[PDB]
Amino acid sequence: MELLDVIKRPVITEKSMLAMDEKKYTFEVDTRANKTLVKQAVESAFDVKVANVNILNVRPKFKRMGKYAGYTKKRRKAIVTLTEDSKEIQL
Amino acid sequence: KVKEIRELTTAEMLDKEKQLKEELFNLRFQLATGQLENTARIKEVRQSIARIKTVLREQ
Amino acid sequence: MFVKKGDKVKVITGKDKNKEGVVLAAFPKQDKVIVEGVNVVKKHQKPNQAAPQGGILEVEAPIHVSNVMVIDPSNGEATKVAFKEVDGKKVRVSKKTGEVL
Amino acid sequence: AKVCYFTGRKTSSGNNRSHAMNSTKRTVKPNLQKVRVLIDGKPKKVWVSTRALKSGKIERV
RNA sequence: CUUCUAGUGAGAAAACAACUGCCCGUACCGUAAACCGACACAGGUAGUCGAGGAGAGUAUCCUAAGGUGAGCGAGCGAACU
RNA sequence: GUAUGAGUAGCGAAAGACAGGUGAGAAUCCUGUCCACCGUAUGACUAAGGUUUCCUGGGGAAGGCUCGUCCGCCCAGGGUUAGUCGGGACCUAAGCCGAGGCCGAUAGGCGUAGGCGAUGGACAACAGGUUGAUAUUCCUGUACCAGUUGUUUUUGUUUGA
RNA sequence: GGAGCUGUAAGUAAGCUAUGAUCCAGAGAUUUCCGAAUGGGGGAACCCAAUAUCUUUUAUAGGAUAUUACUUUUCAGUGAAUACAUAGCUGAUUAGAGGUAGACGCAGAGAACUGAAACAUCUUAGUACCUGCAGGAAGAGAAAGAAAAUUCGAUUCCCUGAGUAGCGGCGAGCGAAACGGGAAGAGCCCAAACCAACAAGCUUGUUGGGGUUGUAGGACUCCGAUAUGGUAGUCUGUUAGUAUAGUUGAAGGAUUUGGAAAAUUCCGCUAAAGAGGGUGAAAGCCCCGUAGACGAAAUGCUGACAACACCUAGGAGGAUCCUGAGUACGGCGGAACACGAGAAAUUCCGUCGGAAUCCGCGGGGACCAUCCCGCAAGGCUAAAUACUCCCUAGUGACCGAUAGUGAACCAGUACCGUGAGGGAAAGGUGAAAAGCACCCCGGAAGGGGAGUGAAAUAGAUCCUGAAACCGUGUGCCUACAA
Ligand SMILES: [K+]
Ligand SMILES: [K+]
Ligand SMILES: [K+]
Ligand SMILES: [K+]
Ligand SMILES: [K+]
Ligand SMILES: [K+]
Ligand SMILES: [K+]
Ligand SMILES: [K+]
Ligand SMILES: [K+]
Ligand SMILES: [K+]
Ligand SMILES: [K+]
Ligand SMILES: [K+]
Ligand SMILES: [K+]
Ligand SMILES: [K+]
Ligand SMILES: [K+]
Ligand SMILES: [K+]
Ligand SMILES: [K+]
Ligand SMILES: [K+]
Ligand SMILES: [K+]
Ligand SMILES: [K+]
Ligand SMILES: [K+]
Ligand SMILES: [K+]
Ligand SMILES: [K+]
Ligand SMILES: [K+]
Ligand SMILES: [K+]
Ligand SMILES: [Mg+2]
Ligand SMILES: [Mg+2]
Ligand SMILES: [Mg+2]
Ligand SMILES: [Mg+2]
Ligand SMILES: [Mg+2]
Ligand SMILES: [Mg+2]
Ligand SMILES: [Mg+2]
Ligand SMILES: [Mg+2]
Ligand SMILES: [Mg+2]
Ligand SMILES: [Mg+2]
Ligand SMILES: [Mg+2]
Ligand SMILES: [Mg+2]
Ligand SMILES: [Mg+2]
Ligand SMILES: [Mg+2]
Ligand SMILES: [Mg+2]
Ligand SMILES: [Mg+2]
Ligand SMILES: [Mg+2]
Ligand SMILES: [Mg+2]
Ligand SMILES: [Mg+2]
Ligand SMILES: [Mg+2]
Ligand SMILES: [Mg+2]
Ligand SMILES: [Mg+2]
Ligand SMILES: [Mg+2]
Ligand SMILES: [Mg+2]
Ligand SMILES: [Mg+2]
Ligand SMILES: [Mg+2]
Ligand SMILES: [Mg+2]
Repeated sequence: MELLDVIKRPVITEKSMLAMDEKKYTFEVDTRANKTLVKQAVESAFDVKVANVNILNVRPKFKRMGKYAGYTKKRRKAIVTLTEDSKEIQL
Repeated sequence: KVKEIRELTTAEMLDKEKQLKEELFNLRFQLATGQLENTARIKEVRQSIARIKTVLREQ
Repeated sequence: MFVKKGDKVKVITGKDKNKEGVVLAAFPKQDKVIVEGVNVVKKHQKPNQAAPQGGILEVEAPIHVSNVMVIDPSNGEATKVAFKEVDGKKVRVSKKTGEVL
Repeated sequence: AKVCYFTGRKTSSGNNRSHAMNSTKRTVKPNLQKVRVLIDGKPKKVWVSTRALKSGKIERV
């Protein structure tokens, strides 16, 4: 896939904001993207240098509106830790 | 628009595709935050890339 | 539909029979149309609609397209509509007078 | 399959008829034999019926 | 995995510096109200750790760490079970 | 669909008491104190299984055999971070599949090479801290395993490391 | 096509649209992963690769693209036991796998319950099921036939023959065919003899020419003709039509009731249109339509025309040659013929034996003779026939929500089961949400006002609202009765 398609969007939550304080950013990524590809995509997109990348699979969450019940789409969440001496990602 | 896409050259179309992809990436980030107003622009950009790819394939 | 937004129409059935007004909105899928000052309803609205009283608003509600007839702009009277091509362009024509639109 | 390579003979079903004419299904098989014959100029062991061999026109390498 | 040659060979080894290392699982319950028993069911559910006094002991009684007061109660204190 | 039995049987092993709080409303929710129960367990870990039931904030329609302000329920957000842990990129047992092949009315059965297949074999990281929810996964400290580029020092270039 | 549009589906938000959107039809592009699934593996929608090119990094790691299953055909190269070779191995090439439409067709294999008032022959029945192969149809089809009126002239299907002739523990039952009348119609190719070419090993294989039959034909030998007709051939073109969007398409106003007119009354009008549907109640003249007229850029399909392609000879002589062999047929054992071994033809299978060939051969219901009819052991062949998963346009003395598909509604769903599998319930406010602003009791729920509405005892458990069942009020009776 294309690097620009690897990363979908950032994750803004309390845990993600604490991560940012530690200079790590949480992104939703393509479910087929491995952490090495995620590292490459982040470097190309943001000019930063990546120290490490952690990655999790967020399972689909059951939901229901009225009489219809289904599942939210499965997601892939990546926590990217930038090295020192690296520009911060701005959101 | 489709007329302009046909006017452009092969290298120009590829560069335009890259620019539109970057813009779509930026729009996704802005939508993820609250900083995006013209939400329809996302669909416009996606369909623009589709037009460019369609022209590229029909060459 | 034979009637179009912005047209001047006459109501030929309903409580508002013989009234005449301009078409405000058209819904071809429903085959309905809204004529200003025609078929007004009192609607009990909560104040959740940016109006800090809610109140009892007055608004026109749609009426079936078959209950109106286009007013002849040249004659000022309602008439049925035929279709004639004029100078290579298809247009509506008053069967009573032959005037376009 | 266990089929005569030349005449196409193959196993089939028949009846057993007792003196009371009671019928039960049986299998009627051809008299096939594993024989080394030349096909397209090469030897090979294939099933061949004794009837096919009877004429003697089938080589017996 | 360790050796042996056969083969292969122009580069190998040591130190140091810097750097790289993918995918799936990771929540929670789990001698239970979350598992198997249609139930928030006196049943069943592999493995590990499983303290102290008396004690052979993981028996038994009472306790530590820790956990728990059981998802209808208040009266009365008859027969009968 | 609604009766009768009938406002009857039942409300599913055991200890709760009071004070304060919250609340429209409290035997049943929260806090406190005492009391009591389990303690080779009714404690702490985990495999399977379940599959969000986990955390936070709301709610009291229905479910909870009472009540409920409460919940493993409902609503809205959030939560699972690995070169080293378990599995795969390692190995094989039973068993299974099976190129050609053997056998067979058809379908197919059996089986060689070759594979798959753990419950077994092999394999490099541990202590502490941190959140409301994860931690040999994040952080701190100090390691180890495989490998790449470079520098330096060594030594072999076809009787050849 | 010409004004709205961003589905169901409201709502906000943001937008598109006469620079012609949404929408409709033809064509095309993209079309993740699983799935025959086919690089390998695998507990489907997941994991791990090799080769070549490209891309990220100083570099390893990482990413993209393309190829890589098995078997069949053909070719080529390599290549064992083994010398030649073959077998194997490598590459390329070729065409298959799987699913359906629970239908129709052909074939392989093939029950039992049941009937016989028991039961075994028999019947259910060559049915159900399983399996293979298919095609739009299949199968059959060009006489070794039907007959004996003297004739007919491929096959298939329909009516009739006929519940007849027959078969049958002669029981129960099973049950024809020909003639006649119809639908549709069509005939053709090889093998062989013979000739020529080619190669090998005078015949012996390949190719070509020749020949395709029973009133015997062909070869062969003479002559004469190099025409006459036909086709069941083609992504060959041209043309016409048609299918897949569409355009046009007459004629009514008032009056009374009513919330509302299409209903009533009065006068009119149209009709190649008085089919139907909707519209605030029942509309020929309000709308969509209907009769009628018209219309296709694009792609299909059909028919014609031409083109190409392919078939197409007459007469005479037989001296010889050819006319389908392990075949026909026979024995034995089974099976299909309505026909169950019976006197048994005819046809098929397994096994064994096993002919003639034109003075020949087969059939005409055992068999023989005469006569008549036909010429097997090779192949192909349209139409009439069978069926409908689907698409289009319609139809109904068919159903109208316990009916009609199981499913009118998010149904093969919820639910049940380990699994195959089983399998529901559930339609209706109003013309229009105008879906009850505001106030009061209450924590809410729910009510009472006030409003919308023609109607709210139409308030979303919403049309109508039965009975069981429950309750309130009371006109009469009831606490000495079986
Ligand atoms: K964990
Ligand atoms: K002791
Ligand atoms: K003890
Ligand atoms: K309780
Ligand atoms: K008592
Ligand atoms: K007692
Ligand atoms: K009951
Ligand atoms: K009762
Ligand atoms: K709560
Ligand atoms: K293990
Ligand atoms: K597969
Ligand atoms: K079908
Ligand atoms: K029977
Ligand atoms: K009987
Ligand atoms: K056929
Ligand atoms: K009959
Ligand atoms: K009988
Ligand atoms: K010829
Ligand atoms: K109307
Ligand atoms: K009508
Ligand atoms: K056409
Ligand atoms: K017979
Ligand atoms: K005959
Ligand atoms: K009503
Ligand atoms: K009463
Ligand atoms: Mg992980
Ligand atoms: Mg845990
Ligand atoms: Mg009682
Ligand atoms: Mg209890
Ligand atoms: Mg004990
Ligand atoms: Mg909780
Ligand atoms: Mg809570
Ligand atoms: Mg309760
Ligand atoms: Mg096998
Ligand atoms: Mg925890
Ligand atoms: Mg695969
Ligand atoms: Mg019987
Ligand atoms: Mg076909
Ligand atoms: Mg009209
Ligand atoms: Mg009238
Ligand atoms: Mg028979
Ligand atoms: Mg025989
Ligand atoms: Mg005969
Ligand atoms: Mg006779
Ligand atoms: Mg004759
Ligand atoms: Mg046919
Ligand atoms: Mg009804
Ligand atoms: Mg039904
Ligand atoms: Mg009423
Ligand atoms: Mg009602
Ligand atoms: Mg008395
Ligand atoms: Mg009395």
